[PDB]
This record gives sequence, structure tokens and C-alpha cells, in this order.
Amino acid sequence: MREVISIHIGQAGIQVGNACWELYCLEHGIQPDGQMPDDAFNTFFSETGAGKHVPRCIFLDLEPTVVDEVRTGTYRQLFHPEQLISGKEDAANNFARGHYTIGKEIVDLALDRIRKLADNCTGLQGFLVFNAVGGGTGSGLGSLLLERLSVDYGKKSKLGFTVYPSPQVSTAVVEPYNSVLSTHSLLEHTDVAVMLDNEAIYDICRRSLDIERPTYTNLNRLIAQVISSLTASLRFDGALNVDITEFQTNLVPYPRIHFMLSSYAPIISAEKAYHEQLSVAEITNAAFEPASMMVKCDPRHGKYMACCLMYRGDVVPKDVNASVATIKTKRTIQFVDWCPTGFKCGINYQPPTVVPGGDLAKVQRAVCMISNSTAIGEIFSRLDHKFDLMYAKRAFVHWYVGEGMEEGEFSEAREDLAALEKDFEEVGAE
Amino acid sequence: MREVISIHIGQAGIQVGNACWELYCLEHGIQPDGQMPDDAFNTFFSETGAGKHVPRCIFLDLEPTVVDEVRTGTYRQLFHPEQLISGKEDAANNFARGHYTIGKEIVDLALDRIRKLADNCTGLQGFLVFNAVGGGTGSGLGSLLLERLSVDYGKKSKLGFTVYPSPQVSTAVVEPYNSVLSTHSLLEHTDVAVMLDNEAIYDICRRSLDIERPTYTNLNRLIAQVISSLTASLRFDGALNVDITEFQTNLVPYPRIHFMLSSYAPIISAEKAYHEQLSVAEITNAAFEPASMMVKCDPRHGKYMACCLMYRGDVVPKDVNASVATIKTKRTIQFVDWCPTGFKCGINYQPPTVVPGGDLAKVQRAVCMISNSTAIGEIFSRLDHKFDLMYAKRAFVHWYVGEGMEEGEFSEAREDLAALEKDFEEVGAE
Amino acid sequence: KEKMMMSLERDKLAARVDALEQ
Amino acid sequence: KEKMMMSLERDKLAARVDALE
Amino acid sequence: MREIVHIQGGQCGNQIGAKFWEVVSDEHGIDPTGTYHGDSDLQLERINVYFNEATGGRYVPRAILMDLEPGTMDSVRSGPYGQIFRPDNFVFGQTGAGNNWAKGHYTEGAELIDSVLDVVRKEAESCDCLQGFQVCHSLGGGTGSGMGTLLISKIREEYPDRMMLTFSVVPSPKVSDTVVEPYNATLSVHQLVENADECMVLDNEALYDICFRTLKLTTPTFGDLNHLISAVMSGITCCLRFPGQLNADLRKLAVNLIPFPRLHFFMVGFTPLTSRGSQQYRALTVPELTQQMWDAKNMMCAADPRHGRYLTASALFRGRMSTKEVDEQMLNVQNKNSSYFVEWIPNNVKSSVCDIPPKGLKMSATFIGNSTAIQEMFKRVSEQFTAMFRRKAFLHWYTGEGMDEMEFTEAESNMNDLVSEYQQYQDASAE
Ligand SMILES: Nc1nc2c(ncn2[C@@H]2O[C@H](COP(=O)(O)OP(=O)(O)OP(=O)(O)O)[C@@H](O)[C@H]2O)c(=O)[nH]1
Ligand SMILES: Nc1nc2c(ncn2[C@@H]2O[C@H](COP(=O)(O)OP(=O)(O)OP(=O)(O)O)[C@@H](O)[C@H]2O)c(=O)[nH]1
Ligand SMILES: Nc1nc2c(ncn2[C@@H]2O[C@H](COP(=O)(O)OP(=O)(O)O)[C@@H](O)[C@H]2O)c(=O)[nH]1
Repeated sequence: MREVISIHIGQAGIQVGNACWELYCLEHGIQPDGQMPDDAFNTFFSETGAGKHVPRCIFLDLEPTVVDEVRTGTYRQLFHPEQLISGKEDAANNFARGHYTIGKEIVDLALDRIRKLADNCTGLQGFLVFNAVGGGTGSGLGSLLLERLSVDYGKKSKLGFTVYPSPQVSTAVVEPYNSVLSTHSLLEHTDVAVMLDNEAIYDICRRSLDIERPTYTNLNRLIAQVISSLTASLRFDGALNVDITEFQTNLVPYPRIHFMLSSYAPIISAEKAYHEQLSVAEITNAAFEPASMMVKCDPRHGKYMACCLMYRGDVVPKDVNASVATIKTKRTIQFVDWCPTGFKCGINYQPPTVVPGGDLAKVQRAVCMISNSTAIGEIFSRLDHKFDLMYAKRAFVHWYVGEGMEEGEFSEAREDLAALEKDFEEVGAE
Repeated sequence: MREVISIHIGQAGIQVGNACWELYCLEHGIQPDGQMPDDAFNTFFSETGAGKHVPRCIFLDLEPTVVDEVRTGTYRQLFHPEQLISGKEDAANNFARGHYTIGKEIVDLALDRIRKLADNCTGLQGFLVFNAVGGGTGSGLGSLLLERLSVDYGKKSKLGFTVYPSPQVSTAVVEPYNSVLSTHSLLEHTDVAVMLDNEAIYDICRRSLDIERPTYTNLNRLIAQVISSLTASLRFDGALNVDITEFQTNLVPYPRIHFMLSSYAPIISAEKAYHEQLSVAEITNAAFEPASMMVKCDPRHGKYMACCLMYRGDVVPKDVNASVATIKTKRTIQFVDWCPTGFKCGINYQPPTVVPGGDLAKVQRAVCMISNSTAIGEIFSRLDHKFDLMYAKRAFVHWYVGEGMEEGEFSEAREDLAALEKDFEEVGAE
Repeated sequence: KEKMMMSLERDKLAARVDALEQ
Repeated sequence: KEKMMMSLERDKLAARVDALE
Repeated sequence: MREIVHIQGGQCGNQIGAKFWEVVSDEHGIDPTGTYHGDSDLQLERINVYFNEATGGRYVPRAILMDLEPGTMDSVRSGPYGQIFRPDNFVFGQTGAGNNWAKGHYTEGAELIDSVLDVVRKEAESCDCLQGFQVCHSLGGGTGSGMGTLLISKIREEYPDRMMLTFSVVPSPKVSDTVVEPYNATLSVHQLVENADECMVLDNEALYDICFRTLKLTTPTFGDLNHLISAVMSGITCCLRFPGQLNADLRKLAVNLIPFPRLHFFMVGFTPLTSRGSQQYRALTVPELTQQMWDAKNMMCAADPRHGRYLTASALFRGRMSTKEVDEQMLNVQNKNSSYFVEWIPNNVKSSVCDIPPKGLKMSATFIGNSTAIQEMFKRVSEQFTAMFRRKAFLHWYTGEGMDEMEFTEAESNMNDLVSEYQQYQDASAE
């Protein structure tokens, strides 16, 4: 009844989807074979007459290796074989390759399977698009798919949980290029874009979970926990229920401004667990801590516009009200003058399930704080100069030109990002 | 009481008849010896005093090899040995050879045996003529037999399940020639002509059944399932019974326009089965998908005029009505302005039986969507230039002339097909 | 950042100039 | 230095556009 | 399912290719008779990148051996893994090129090039999807350089979009084997700049230095140099063949490495190259691997990176590794050596991770660096070519093969222009 269609595009998308679907299977009791030994799974799973539950997900990639890893691994009997869509040639970190030449047929087939999935949903809260801003498969093909979805489905709420390049550390060279291109693409298509940075999540794992060698599996586990906390109100009942549609209405002040920072709390390992109270006020403070945010973006530089809190577990509305009153009275946290409330609290009675073999400990309370704040303009300022430094010499421009782009596309994308900077300044200032 | 006489002309006709009669034996419990360990078989088989059931079929071919394969195979004690009619010299892909010189004595004996069949039938719903448009045996002899049947029997419903040449892929060279000749012949004799394309059925096998090496056995099994779904209402009871005479009345608006596309659903292997629910709405959508269409002709180009649905298995009229309402509200599906209803739904309580050794899975629901639409003119447009390109040089014309043909016959056939194109354009236009 | 903004403006002006020349 | 030079280029292009108008 | 067509050219190319195919068969568990003997699913999962299946379990390499004299490929066939290659893929002439690029490109190469392209097209058409072609050969040789450049031009004409990879054994700085090495190298570099999408430079003296200093071997034959080259060849494409935490195909590496089309020359290195004495004493850690990668002695090109500036650098790591560790090491290296890295590229490192390390090694890492240091290698080649061309020594051998004198001047001009662009981007300041 509250079905949500999940899209996982690119290597990062599919790898975070592995953790996400492992988490959902553990949460709902679904074995990896597909079936479990009410009707809370309908948000993420559609059940057949045989009793087996199949996810309403679509794994899209122009590279076959990542999808074949899922086809061979534990969740080979869970997913739909045709839902796993694989390309032949990788986008090779080329937004042009993934958006103009290779991505056409793959995205057409993706729309076909997405249509088959959406025809099986009574209600449809929206789409959860998980891609990697900074890679040809993620950026180009994800942008094209989002454009097609906006064209055909229309007003369905698309939530893009994008992974943006980190400020200093990175793994690619043309990452600012295709990041700027994808940002220009998704400024006008996705309804709420959640920013994520590998550097920030690495720092989180290092200082909180005490992992000196963090990896993508740990990062994806944390992201999956965040998404599960976000969607918990759709699957499990609790006081102050929040909806996917309510996210935008309580969180998006203006259509252009829909990029959001995310912070989960508490992030504690099994060893140091049960050593502190972990009360509601403490976990709210931890969520609002600048370090706990999953983007390398100091919130102290900007001003919070809206903050949606998703509380999980033994949480009472008076506790959340007192905690938010303390947060408002805190002087480090600064809100915009035009949003006196700026807060959207939603509680749920389902504590976060812990993945066996993971580093997170079993906590009876959890907070996912997703905030629209003007501080996020800082990361756009960083990518805006990381891009322009190469674009001055037109480095790697011929690579993008070869697959059907023009200098005008880069110019338009960069101008759009500058306009986004200006808009962020305008909303932040009185 | 509901007898239907089956005729299989040419290699393709006999090879699809093999699959058809295997399917009928499996459905009605008839062992290949001839007898089974009521009266649903009366449509296809006539029972003798000893208990052996013989099919009301006639295998006609000018080549002995295809018929001898049946005479030697497992179904040697089932069919009537004289009903298997074998020639001496093949038609050599020559319509004139199969229509003027070799086919004469063969068609005389064919009418004799067909009269002997019709004398054993209390009622007679019609003839099911299965041939191959594009070869001398199928085209020439089949056209001659159709003409004789129209002359003698008169108003009996002749349903021709023709296999037309594919757009790009083909196996013969004079296939455009004899296809044009046979189309000119059958425009005025058959009552409902169903188009089938080997390329389209190959695509169905490759995408839906995941067969990377489809063959004629697979194609014939699909055709047999389609024909069984078509005849299911004659043999098994259910809500909304549909008849052979009802096909033309609800499907043929004008006598010239009786060429119709066929599509079966679902086409899923055992491994991919029970991954989806396979509801009535989903199978109807799959049936209306152009990819599942058994003819290489995109229906989006044209407009639907009539669509007859044969549902098999656990289908409820409420579900079929909801599915057809969704189809009507769909924007992509376009109907002619002069047919507001354009739908002929018919349900049956008998699920489609599965042939052991086949690739189709045991599905509790089935749809056969047979549609009259103006898009079908596209295939005639392809053959109309494939013909004239050769005809300008009069290539391979002497081969046809040697067996009692004239250039006037080719000119008349080409002009008739052009007139058919004009008729399709006129019916499509307002 | 201001440099590359003004560079894109200059590129647009050059494209306009070429179109005017055409 | 490069900013002022390329700004002068922008001004020259704008003047050329105005002249062509 | 992204196939690669291997080609070996010349004596050096054939030897390098034979060693490379021996190494790849060892990695994939392929015996010299072709049967799989690996006892590992991952080995056969992506074996089609290099091999095609025979009637039985036999696997035939997708390799084409090309030469103008039969002795080199007779030795190849007599080698331990000479029987894996299909005998139809051995294309040989009868009179070998006397170290004459003109002979290997115009006179004797014209007849053999038709058969070579026939075999190449037959191998490519069988491929489901083609990542590209990799050609192993040596600059400074007649049949090798000549036939390789001609075939590279033909394959570029036939398959423009497909990836092209080159392992060129550039003549060594100090000790030259043949006298006409500067002519052959100058003529071949002109072809490689225009045609080869990705080109990687190897020098025998750099290989000798690394095998004598790091491996500390006493009597290094050409087999050991071919072993190191084969290790690099395998490690560059292990991401295609094995699952990776962050995989990167050849096209991804080319996109992240090449800023501008002409600057596609790279120096490569393999880690960890450990001496037998200190194998136990060395610790297999990400910082240790990165430290060995960024050493100038680890580079297999004669040109030393400290003189130039790193335009780009891809690092393909193999093993169960921490992405945070790898990324932090790359960022720390860039921060520490920001003088040696280009200012106008914010990040000069393309990190790729594969989950399968080579057999025997817990960890490994291959390095592919596009740096302006190769400018000095091309400059030395120019300093030899111009000096000898001024007196036209050994020019008549090339002239009698139907080669115009103006071609030498054009090739020299192209190579000097490449040097000029390398210098321009080395001293290029941001803004
Ligand atoms: N947080 C997180 N980010 C990842 C993970 N895996 C990859 N990424 C990021 O994703 C980016 C590239 O993703 P993709 O575009 O999908 O890579 P690909 O599948 O080879 O496709 P292309 O690179 O575009 O050809 C890299 O820059 C990484 O930073 C992951 O597991 N977790
Ligand atoms: N779909 C399908 N088509 C078939 C099959 N067998 C034959 N055909 C088609 O039938 C056409 C020729 O049939 P025939 O005329 O009966 O061949 P024949 O029996 O040798 O007789 P002539 O060709 O006229 O001499 C070919 O063009 C094929 O495309 C089959 O099993 N399935
Ligand atoms: N690494 C390596 N280099 C070689 C080998 N054989 C020859 N070379 C070098 O390759 C250079 C060019 O020789 P080459 O082109 O193969 O001669 P050609 O085949 O007659 O054209 C020579 O200067 C040799 O030093 C080998 O087996 N391994």
C-alpha cells in the first residue's frame, strides 16, 4: 500500500544496495533465499503466491562485473533475474558515455522494468535512487533515468541518495567534471537529494566505530542504516508518523533548495556499547554534532533551515520535544530567521535492527537527522573550483566531446551550479 | 458437435502441426498410441468403437520427407495413414509449381479426404489452415486448396495461421515473390488470417524464454500454445465463452481487413517463474506489449481496431474488466475513432497445459490477444518493395513462368497488394 | 571561481559574435 | 593580471556585439 | 565479456607475449595443454577476456604472433607454453627485416599485413564485446616497430572507437643494442602519437636497474625482464578479469590518465618487487606498497619522475584492502610531493581496487604514470636522431625501401612537437 521503488545505479549504487537489501531482509525476517518462515514488507517487497518475497528494486549498471557479483553471491535467489540489468561496456567515468551513447538502450530497458514494477504497486510513495555523483554510470545513466522518470511518472517523489566527491580525498580525476554535469542534471529532476561524502563517513567510522581501516562495506552499512531509519515510518507504526510526501513539505522551503545533509546517531561499536545511557537528549545532540554529519560540511558555517528527525526505538514525544527545545536553545546551532519552527520530529517504535557481522551495536534508541541547511553551499563551492581548475585548460574535455557533448553543456552546467550558489546565499541571508 | 478440421500444408504447416497435436494429446490425455485410459476431444479428435481417438487433421505436402518423419515418429499410430498425404516432387519454392503443375492431383485427393472428414462431423466450426507464406508448397498448394474449399464448402470459417517472411531475416530468395502471390490468393478466400513472423517469435524466445539458440521446435510450440488458447473455448467451459463464428463477428469489421496479429502471455521459463505474481493485469499488459507481439510490426505505428482476449485458467471477470479498463485509459494504446468498444474478452477455466521437454512454465493464467489493427500494413509495405525491386529485373521470373504462369499474374498480385495497402491507409485515416 | 564565471560569459559572447557574423 | 586581461576581452566582445547591433 | 585481442610483434614482442601468456595461464590455472587446472571459480569466471573455449576443456589464447622471420616464433613454440597458441595465429614472413623500419612497414610488411589483418579481424569478430587490442613490441627494431605501427594504423582505421593499448620497448638511454634505434624509434613514435590511444614506455636499462637493485638478481636474462613486463601487463587488466571493490577498465584508465589526446605516453611499475633475501623482512602493507610505487627506481622507464611533473597517475591495487587506507595514502603522497604534481589538476590519482591478489602475493599494486618526465626520453631520442640524420648515416637503407626523406623530417617534427607540449604542460601555471 505504501510501496517504494528502489533504483541502484552504478558500482556505488549497487554496493550500497547490497547492504540496504541485507538490512531490509534482516529487519523483516526475509531469508536470502527470498521467503520468510503484518504486511510491513509491502513497502520494499512484493510477495508471490508461492510465499517468496521479491524486492521492488532495480540494479542498473553498464558494467557486468558488479551485477554478476550479486548474481553469484548470497542474494542470488532473492532478486529478480531480469531486474538485475547489466551493460556490456562500462561508462569509463564518462558522463557523455553514460548519458548519450551507451546509456540509451540500457535506460530504455530500465524504464521497461520500472514500469513493470510500478504496475504492481497499489500505492507509490516514490522512488529511492541510489547512485554515485562522480562516475559515468552513476552520473550520466542516473541523470537520464531521472529525466525519463520525471517525464513519464511525473509527480512521484524521487529521493536521490547521492554520493558526492570528497573535498580533498578522491579516487577519480574527471570526478569534478561528471559531478558538475550530474548536479546540473538533478537540480531540476529529483525532489530531495541527500548528499553523502566518503571522507565524512570514513571519519565517522574512524572516530566512533574505531575502525582504523574503513571500507566500502562499512560505508554502505551506515548508509543502509540511514535509509532504513528514513523509511521506518512507512513500514512500522509509531507516534508522529512521517511520510515520504511529508519530507518535502516539511523540509523543502523552495524547489531549487532540496539538497540535504544526513547524520545518524548513535554510531557505537559492540565493545564500547552499554557503557553510557544513550538518552534521547544525548543522541539528539550527537546527531546535531558537526562531526557526526555524513558530509564534509561544517554546519557552523551556515544556518539550518529545516531539520527532520527520525527517532527509532523507545522514544517518547516529550523526550523529543525537550531535546529539540535544548537544541533550539543551543547557541552553536543557528537557524534562519524566516523559519521559527524549523523542526519536523517523527518517532517510530521499531528499534534499528543490527546486521550480524557489522560493527554497529544494538541500541534501543536511534536518530536520523536529515537537514536542509545553507551550509551545503560549501561543498558546491569546492566542486565549483575543482571543476574550473581543469576546465580552464579544457583537460579531459575531448573525452566527453567524443561521445556527443559540447563545450556549451559544460558551460551551462557550471553556470547552473553558480546560480545554485547564489540561491543558497540568497536563502541563507535574511 | 464443435468439430474443427485442421489442415497442415507445407513443411512449416506439418512441423507446427506436430507441436499442435502433441499439445492437444497432452491436454486431452490422449496417449500417442491413440487412446486414453466428457467429449472435449470432439473438437480435434473423433473416437472409434474400439476406443482409439483419431485427429480430424490432414497433413498435406508435396515432399515425402516431412510426412515420413511423422509416419516414423512417435505419432505413427495416432494419425490416419491416408490422411498423411505425400507428394513425389517438391515445389522447389515455386508458387507456380505448387499451384498449377504439381499441386493438382494432390489437391484433388486433399479435397476427397477433407470431404471424408467433414462427413464425420455433426457440426463444423471451421477449418484451421496452417501453412507457410513464402514457399511453393505452402503458398501455391495452400492457395489452391483454399480456393477449392471456398468453392465447395462455402460459408465455413477458414482461419489461416500464415507464417509470413520476416522483415530482414529470411531463409529463401524467391520468398517475396511467392509470398506476394499467396497473399493475392488468400486476400479473398480465408476468413481470418493470422500473421506470424519467425523473427518476432525468435525475439520472444530470446527475451522471454532466455533461449540463446531458438529453433523451429520452440517456435512451433509457441504457435501451438497460441492455437490451443484460441480453441480452448470450444473444448472447455468457462465464463464468457467465445466461438469460431464469434471471432469474425467481433474481429473482422470489413471482409478485406481480416489479417490479425497474435500475442501470447506469459512466456516465462521455469526458473523465472514464481518470481512475479503473474496477475491478470500484468499478463494483459505483457500481451499488449509490442515485444511480445508475434509479428515484427510495431503496433504503435498504427491504431488498434479490435482486440480479442482469450484468458485461460484462474481468471475472474472483475480482474479482466479492470485490466481492460486500464488498457483503454492507457494513452500509448490507440484505437480507431469508429470503434468505441474494440474489445472482445473471453474467459475459460482450463489453465494451459505444459508440454514436457518444453521451456514454458506451468502458469495458472494465460492470455492470447489476437488483434485486428491497421499497423499490419507495414509488413505488406516491406514485401511490396522487396517484390518490385526483384521484379524490375524480372529475376527468377522464368522459373515461375515455366510452370504455367504469366507476367500478368505477377502484375495482378502486385496491384492487389498495393490496393490492400491503400485499404489499410483508408481504414486508419478518419 | 569569478574568473571561470567571466570566462563562460566571454564564451557566450564569442558564440553570439559568431552567430552575428553568420 | 589574467582576470583584468580577460575582463578586458569580455568588454571588447560586448562592444563588438553592440556595434553589430 | 569485454574481450581483449593480444598481438605480439618482432622478436622482443614475441618473447614478451610468450612470457605474458605464460603468466596469464598461471594466473587462470591453465596448463600448457590448455586444460583448466586451477580449482577456483573466479579463474574461469572471466577467462573469456583472454581465452576462447575449444571443443573440450582446452582454452586457446586470443593472441596473434607476427614476425618476418620464423626463428623467433619457432623458439616461442618450443617454449613451455608454445602449444597453447592456435597455429593459425602465427603469421611469419621468410626474410626478416634487417632492423629496418622501412622494410617492416613498406616493402616486406605490405605482403604480410593482409594476412595479419585477416587473422586480427577473425579474432575480433568472434568477440562478444571488444574492449580493444593490446600490442606488445619493441621500438628500435625492423619487423617489430614497422609491422606494429602498420598494424596499429590498420586496426585504428578498422575499429576507431575500440581501445588500443601499446607496450613499447623504447631503446635504452646509455647502451644501445642496434645502431638504427633512433631512426626506428622516431618513425614509430610518429605513428604511435596519431594512432595508439594508450601507449606505455619500457626501457631495458630501467628493467636491468630495477632487477639489480630491488630484486638484487645476479645474472638477469631477458626472461626476467619479460617476467616484470608480463606482471605489469597482467596487473593493468586484472580489473576486467576479477571482481573489484572499485573496478576500472582500460577505457576508464585511459579517460582518467589522458588529459589531452596526444599526451598518452605512460611509465609503469609493479609492486611489491622484493629481493629474495628481504622477502620475509618486508611487511606487506598499503603504505609500504605505495612507498615502493612512488620510488623513481621502481619505474620501468629510463626517464626519472623527479625532473618532470606528474600529469596523472593511475594505481590499480590488488588484494583485500582498505579503500580508506588506499585513498589516504594517495592523498598523502600528493600533498607531500605537490611540487612534482600538476597544479591545474585538483586530483592526480585514479585509484582502482581489485579483490583478487596475484597468486603467492597477499597484496599487489601496478602503477601507470603520465608525467612530463618522458620529455627527456624523447629529447634524447631527438638528440641522437638529429645528429645522425644530419650526416644521413644509414639513410640509404630506408631510402631504397621506397621511403621519402621528408617522412623523417615529419616524424622528427611530430616528436619535437610532443616534447614541446609536454614542456608546456610541465611549466603551465594555473590561470
Ligand atoms: N560510499 C560509497 N561510494 C562508492 C562505493 N563504491 C564506489 N563508490 C564511489 O562511486 C564512484 C564511481 O562509481 P561508478 O560510476 O558506479 O563506477 P562504475 O560502476 O565503474 O561506473 P563508471 O565509473 O561510471 O564507468 C567512485 O568515485 C567512488 O567514490 C561504495 O561502496 N560506497
Ligand atoms: N515458424 C516456422 N517456420 C517454418 C518452420 N519450418 C519451415 N518454416 C518456413 O516455411 C518456409 C518453407 O516452407 P515449405 O514451402 O513447406 O518448404 P518445403 O516443404 O520444402 O516446400 P517448398 O519450399 O515449397 O518446396 C520457410 O521459408 C520457413 O521460413 C517451422 O518449423 N517454424
Ligand atoms: N625485454 C626484452 N627485450 C628484448 C628481447 N629481445 C629483444 N629485446 C630488445 O628489443 C629491441 C628491439 O629488437 P626487435 O624489435 O625485437 O628486433 P626485430 O624483431 O628484428 O625487429 C632490442 O634492442 C632488444 O634489446 C626480450 O626477450 N625481452
